[PDB]
Amino acid sequence: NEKILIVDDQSGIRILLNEVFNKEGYQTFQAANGLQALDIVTKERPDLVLLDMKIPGMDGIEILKRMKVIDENIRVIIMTAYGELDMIQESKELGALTHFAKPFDIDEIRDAVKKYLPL
Ligand SMILES: [Mn+2]
Repeated sequence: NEKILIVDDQSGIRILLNEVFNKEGYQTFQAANGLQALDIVTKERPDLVLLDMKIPGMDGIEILKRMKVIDENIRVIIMTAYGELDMIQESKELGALTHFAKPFDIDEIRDAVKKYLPL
């Protein structure tokens, strides 16, 4: 039973992604901000997190940090705006697997997670 947590403030996109990986066979979870995200990491200890780095009021790099502390075994793929070098460098230093810019290529994300989190 492999777990993926999808963190994104936009319901449309979040639900979209959740279904993509649910159809793939993964056990999925959803969060709209960092606090819920942190909550689920704690109670569910998901294997992989798709982290939207642009959520109002949320410091992306910080939630990454916290997630790593709560569970240093969790791997993360960050989702950015079509940009940011410092953010990427910081997430790389923290162990982030890779990053994808929005709007994203569904097939690309899909292939990426099956590669980093085979079923
Ligand atoms: Mn967002």
